[PDB]
Amino acid sequence: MEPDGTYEPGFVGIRFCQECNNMLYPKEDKENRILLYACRNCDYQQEADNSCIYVNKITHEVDELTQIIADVSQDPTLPRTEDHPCQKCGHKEAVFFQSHSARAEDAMRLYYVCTAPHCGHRWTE
Amino acid sequence: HTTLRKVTANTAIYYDPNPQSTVVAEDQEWVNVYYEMPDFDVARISPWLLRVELDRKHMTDRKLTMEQIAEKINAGFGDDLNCIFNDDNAEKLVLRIRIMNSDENKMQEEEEVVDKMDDDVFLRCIESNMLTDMTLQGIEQISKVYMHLPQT
Amino acid sequence: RKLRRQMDIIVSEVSMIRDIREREIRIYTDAGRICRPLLIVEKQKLLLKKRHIDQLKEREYNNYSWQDLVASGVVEYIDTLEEETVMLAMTPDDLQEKEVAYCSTYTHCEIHPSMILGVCASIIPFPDHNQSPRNTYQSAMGKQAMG
Amino acid sequence: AKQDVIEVIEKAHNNELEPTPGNTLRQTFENQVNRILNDARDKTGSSAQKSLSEYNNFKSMVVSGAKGSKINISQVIAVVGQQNVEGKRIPFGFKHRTLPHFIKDDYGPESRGFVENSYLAGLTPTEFFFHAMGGREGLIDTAVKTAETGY
Amino acid sequence: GPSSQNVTEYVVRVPKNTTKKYNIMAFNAADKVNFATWNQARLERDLSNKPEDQPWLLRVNGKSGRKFKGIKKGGVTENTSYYIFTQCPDGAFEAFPVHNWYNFTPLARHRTLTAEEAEEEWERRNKVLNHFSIMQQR
Amino acid sequence: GAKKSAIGQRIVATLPYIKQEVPIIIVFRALGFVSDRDILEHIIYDFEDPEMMEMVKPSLDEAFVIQEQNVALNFIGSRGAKPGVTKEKRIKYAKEVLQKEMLPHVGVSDFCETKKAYFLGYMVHRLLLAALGRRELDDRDHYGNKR
Repeated sequence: MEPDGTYEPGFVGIRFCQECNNMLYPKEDKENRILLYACRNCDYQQEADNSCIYVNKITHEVDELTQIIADVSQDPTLPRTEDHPCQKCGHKEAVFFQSHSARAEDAMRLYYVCTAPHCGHRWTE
Repeated sequence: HTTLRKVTANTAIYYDPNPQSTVVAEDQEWVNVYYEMPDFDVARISPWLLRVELDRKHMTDRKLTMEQIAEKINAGFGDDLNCIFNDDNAEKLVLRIRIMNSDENKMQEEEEVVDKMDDDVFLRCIESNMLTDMTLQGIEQISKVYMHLPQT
Repeated sequence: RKLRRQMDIIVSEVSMIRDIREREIRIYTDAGRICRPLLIVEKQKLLLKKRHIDQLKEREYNNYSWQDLVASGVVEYIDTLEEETVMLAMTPDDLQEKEVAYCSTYTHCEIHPSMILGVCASIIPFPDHNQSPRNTYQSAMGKQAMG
Repeated sequence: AKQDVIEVIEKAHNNELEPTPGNTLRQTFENQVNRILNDARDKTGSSAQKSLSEYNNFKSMVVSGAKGSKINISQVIAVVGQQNVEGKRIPFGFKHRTLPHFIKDDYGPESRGFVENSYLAGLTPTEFFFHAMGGREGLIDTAVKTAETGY
Repeated sequence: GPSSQNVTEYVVRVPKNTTKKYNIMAFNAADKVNFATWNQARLERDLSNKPEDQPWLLRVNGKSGRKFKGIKKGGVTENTSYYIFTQCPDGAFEAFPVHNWYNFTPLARHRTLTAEEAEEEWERRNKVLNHFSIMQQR
Repeated sequence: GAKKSAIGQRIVATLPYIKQEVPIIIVFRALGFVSDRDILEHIIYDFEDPEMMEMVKPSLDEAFVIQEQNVALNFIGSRGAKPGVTKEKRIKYAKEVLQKEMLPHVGVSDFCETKKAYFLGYMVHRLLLAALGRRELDDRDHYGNKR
């Protein structure tokens, strides 16, 4: 129970109706005081899994963890840096680039993709 | 013109109808902090829980207090918006919001003219209004705008 | 591309582009795209060798031609969409000296940089020692002269 | 000046840099590199002004106040200087580049605008083309401004 | 055994002409269809609302059983062919031509919201103001 | 009013010879893919990201008024054509428009009606990417996008 830490509960909007294959919405059981998920177009109902139904924003989403596929390492127009040793593989020749995207946000922080095998590992400095 | 939207890191909506057994076990002592807060109509207030997280850095610049924000929103919306807040003794800052209803009249007479949209869905409209329209120390409409200059 | 260098699909035609960060492959064979010839470089060096030049001198009495040169696959045609994704050396000189000077990933090279000029701009000598709009007034006036 | 820019890029990539108040990090980076390349330009121009002999025909036209200015002498003798469109440095017209000749993400002064050479030394091919972009702004503005003031 | 080392070799036959057309019936894996729980099925061309071009109607078990829609693929192949390789009691392989490729997809036993009434009108009024009750008034 | 406190995700579609804007979801209904999971599969083949899923959701919410291909066709017919209480012809004419007029480069017949569904869906995907902003906004004058 501390100010410091993190919170990534893994949002859920994919457990659609199994009976007619359509989207599920939250709904109340006032009798059991429990969340349920129902398809609007049929009588099908099923109990929930988490008390969360919706979230919005998450500050500076470092979303560096995804999107950037390892294959980016092949592009000849991207710079090869002699700065060395992928932290995983015992090999230098990292490929790097800044940020990209309209949510380049404002950081100028380099993102590094090793190009050697024995990893395919992504990291920032 | 600082809107609550500028200060806010994130928002979340939970179904937590039992504060005494809240969905975030770590949040549980603050509920202990609030039981004297209208304990009779907790059977009457809605079970949907709104939870907000705030940026410490925005909060420092605007040099605000959590009680200033709580008093701003309660004053802005009205008595319906039941607010409680976390302890100042943390680097993080979070605010927990429930909605109170009209109490006595909700006995389902004809059909309760609301057309029975879910109260949560009403809560998202609350959060929408809450982000865009709330103007803590945002005394006007000067976009976001400023800068300060020293002239010699 | 190997097929393109070998001409199983028409050079001047097929444009073929990969957008790695999006995982897309676009290929174009419609009319109307603007493209230009460039030299191919490979393994950090030029693929065209002086022996191809000796055939070009030979053309004065032989059937060898620019089309043969394209058939060696030592030059390629590049449209503006594809030109975005190539790493393009300015001149053989720069692609040679390189060691840790800049990069070594080049894929094409310029057959001559002064080719970026259009027909009238080429009449004007030392165009790069002139202020740029000065060159534009000459391109109008040169077209205006008589003879 | 060029080595000092690389120092500012390294400070930015290291994320050691912090924004100036009232602005974003890119705007600060851009404000800072622009302050360096202009200051470089003016220091070197002032050097070129200092070296002119008194017999020089070129110095006599500017000093009399017949035609052209001190800045023209700078460009002819020392360095053409920064190129720019709509105020800012040459935009990344390609994917994160200015010309295919450069590597992706090269804020260094040459890949993005700034020409080292003087009109006497001649402009390198890239320097040449970026200059034509800066000259076009001047041609277009003449035509557009002419119509609007007329009205 | 096959887990260690094995080699098999079977002749492949093609009959000059099949006694019947061979077709493909494809389902979405997401529908997780199990024929183990099918006991009856009917399969007939939907044709009444206007034959060999017309879509398929798949009706499983009784009337209350699941119904599916079968849509014809434009062609079996545009530059190749698809063939079925089958095991025969002699121990050979037998190969059969594909005549058609059909896509089969699920349909609801009873849903039907219908827009013919004034749902379109309600849309004019739609301020996201109701959802359950309209489904009840049906 | 108190609809969603942020309409900034209500994605509509213009179509040729249609007098009124329609939401993209109707067109998918008109292609016959009633299954919301299937439309979601055409729109964004990576349902693993919660943010994309939330971005489409209010557009799904609009879809409820129409829940079958025929009526959806009757919607596009009446929203697009001159008035005609014939209903069924409005459906057949609109059926032929979707067949002939929309994205004709992807096909001109029933036998390639599925192929059009992915491509329309790709545009919504291509649009959502920009709307997340992880995708650059495309230039007005890039020469790669000229003929």
